[PDB]
Amino acid sequence: KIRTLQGRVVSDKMEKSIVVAIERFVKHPIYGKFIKRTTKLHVHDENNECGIGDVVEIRECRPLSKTKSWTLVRVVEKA
Amino acid sequence: ATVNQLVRKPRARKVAKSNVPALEACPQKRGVCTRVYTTTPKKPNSALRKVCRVRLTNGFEVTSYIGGEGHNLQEHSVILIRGGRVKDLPGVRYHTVRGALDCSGVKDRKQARSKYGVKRPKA
Amino acid sequence: SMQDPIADMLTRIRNGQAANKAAVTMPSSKLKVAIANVLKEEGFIEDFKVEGDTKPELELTLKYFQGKAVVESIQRVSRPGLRIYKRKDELPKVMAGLGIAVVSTSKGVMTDRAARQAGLGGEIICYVA
RNA sequence: UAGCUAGUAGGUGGGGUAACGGCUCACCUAGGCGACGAUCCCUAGCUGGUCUGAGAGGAUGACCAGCCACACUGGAACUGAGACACGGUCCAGACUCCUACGGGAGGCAGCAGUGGGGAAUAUUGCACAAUGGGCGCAAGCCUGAUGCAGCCAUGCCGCGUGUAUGAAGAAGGCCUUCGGGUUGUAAAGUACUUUCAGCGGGGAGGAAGGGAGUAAAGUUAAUACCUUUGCUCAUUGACGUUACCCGCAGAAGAAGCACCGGCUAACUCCGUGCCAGCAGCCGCGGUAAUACGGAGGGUGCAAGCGUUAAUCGGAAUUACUGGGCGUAAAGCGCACGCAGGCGGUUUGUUAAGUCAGAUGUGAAAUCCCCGGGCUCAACCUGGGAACUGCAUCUGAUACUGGCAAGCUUGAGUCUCGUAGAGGGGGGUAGAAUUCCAGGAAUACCGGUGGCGAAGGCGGCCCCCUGGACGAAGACUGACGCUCAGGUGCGAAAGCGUGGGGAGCAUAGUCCACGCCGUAAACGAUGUCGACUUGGAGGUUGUGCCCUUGAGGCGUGGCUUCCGGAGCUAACGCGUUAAGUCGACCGCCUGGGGAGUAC
Ligand SMILES: [Mg+2]
Repeated sequence: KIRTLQGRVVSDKMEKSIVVAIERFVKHPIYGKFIKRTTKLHVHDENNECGIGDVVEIRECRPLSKTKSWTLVRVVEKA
Repeated sequence: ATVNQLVRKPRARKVAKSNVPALEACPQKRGVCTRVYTTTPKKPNSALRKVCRVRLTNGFEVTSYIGGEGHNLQEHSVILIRGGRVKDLPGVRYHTVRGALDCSGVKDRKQARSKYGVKRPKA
Repeated sequence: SMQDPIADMLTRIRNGQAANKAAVTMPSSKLKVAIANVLKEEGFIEDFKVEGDTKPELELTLKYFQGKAVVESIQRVSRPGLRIYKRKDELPKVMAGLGIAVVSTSKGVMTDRAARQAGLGGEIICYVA
């Protein structure tokens, strides 16, 4: 339990590894406008139990691989 | 403008350039006296002025006005530059340090001494 | 309106403040009842009657005291896409506080005194003067 | 600079580090990142804060403080708690140095210095006395970190270079219209005081420790030793012939610098006459220069003053708070649209957006407010506030946002008619017109008409197709508006390949298949939506009304013509906007060089 960062799945062409974007609002720092900004971070998961297009809950973990330091906890959305 | 036209590219500047290119971030550079030329100003003026092209030490060569009231220049020695362009002569964007290395003062001014090589007269 | 119901209302009212008509009327959402139930109470206009049930719509009565008209300089500020969510200890006092500042609070729209009494600000709706 | 990447991206494995690890080696998988700007070349050390700005914002990273990076230039490691190691080793070179020629030594991006490039930046200083460090059982050693002193107006804040009185308004200087005036109470001469410097003599604090003794309830042989507490003497500063206080002379040592036409506070004369010269812009000089040169007098500032260089400010002159585009630089020639930005209307609901409440945390030092200390001030300083921040719990449901459910006006399909140079093909064919046959294309209607997204498009009939419009009904329930790239349609000519040859420019013009995208492709007026005084004409409908009619009142749509308020620098716009607004896109930031160089 951190914030249980909600996100999506962008692509799975990898072996037990997925790609998650995260919706995120912000004040633009000088103009005062809300730009919907998204990030992109690799997430470890073993079962392939989430498909390309779901909605995913994520916490951190030990840094397993290169470029990937987040384990799946559970899924709240089918494809 | 629209807010989503300043977002995707910022307000760019209105860029300002230098017009004393004998900076190299410095105020005074040394020069070794190419010649002395005596060219003429434009239409509202007359009475041809005293200029010298100057071999710098950064690598450049440029011209400079030799103001005062008469000068003293044999032309294979040292001067010192000041900036602050003459309006009249096309190409002279400098001055000379009136009273410096090898370019001595003017012959007895008595008002506004310090901007020329004139010191306290006798007292 | 097409793309703000409250901005395009605020063109419709003060055009009545430039020819001095008696009654003005705009197609009226349930937010729009909660707009002019502030302008009446602070005294800027006088009376309003909602009518219609498939086109719920208002009958606002204007207020011009003279050739001078009472609602002087009303301005919407938070326009959609430029939300300015004011923290309450920044609050816009309108014309050195002499007007009122319609702020979309939690507890309603009626906002002069959210500065001290209610105690929570939000999105500005429009300055009023 | 739009593509980049194979140990690259991922997974079993071994192997590997203090640790997770593609950190490495075999094997499988074929990925990974990228318009929310990857690789690329150029440039740069980053923050607390300094400068400026009322603020936002703008340039900066020297000093003191945080954190990395580097030790002549490339490498690899050894030891070690910690290094890939500034005053350690090895491998090379490179310079550099030294040699009996065989060989060895070298590293100031330590403080102080030389060469040199430089506009220019300093001493081959003193002490371990302070506070910190290292090694130690301490004593003490050591410390070019620190504590101090010389150097230089580089900057800041003081401070003096005298104050009274005094005219005959003096000789004197220039002005002088020869009446005088001004410098000027200025000086002189009378009064008066010595700050600071000169010179003389005493004279705080930065010093606590340490070492020596001597006492205590210490724990042990109860008094040995040692550890702790209190007492006693001697003490211990580089700075430093110190700060500060006191003594005596004698106005005695102590005033420059720019400007004086306008902006911009202060003016008159000699000299020179478009020559010598000034200058920040405006400009002055060609016989009377308040501007050049000189002299009296004036101004502002002051132990400095000017000039140059450098950043912000004035600049609303890159504008978010704070701009504009019909003619002043500026609306792509025009269309659908992808990713982007933006929501009619009602209920439910979640709590991300945001508001509220605290709890963390934002290093101290600067900035800021009350308060202390240097004889004041700079400066040193106690506490506060502020650091506008980010992350978490609790709360709030009005707006907004995702999920769920709806309703009719945004939009959209159907019916039904209406008007029309919207096109494409097919042939047709004269009110007209040269040669011995046919190339052309409208006379008329033809216009302020009328079509279409624009360039545009006019004979006639049919053929496949395009859009709009009106009268009603019907149902869909936000399904939309906008656009960077993107892809189409693209006036002339030119050119390509395949022919022709009159009206008449000798190909080409003309059809045609391909390039070419060009222009006053100029409503020199993006698009959609909603609102606000109007008046007269255009044209397409169609409801009511004795239609009793060519006709009225409406009521649709687009296009003219003059005009209110409002607006615009005017000129002007003005219900088809440029007027009051909202969402979104294109574009401009002085002229020339230039739509040019690569
Ligand atoms: Mg002492």
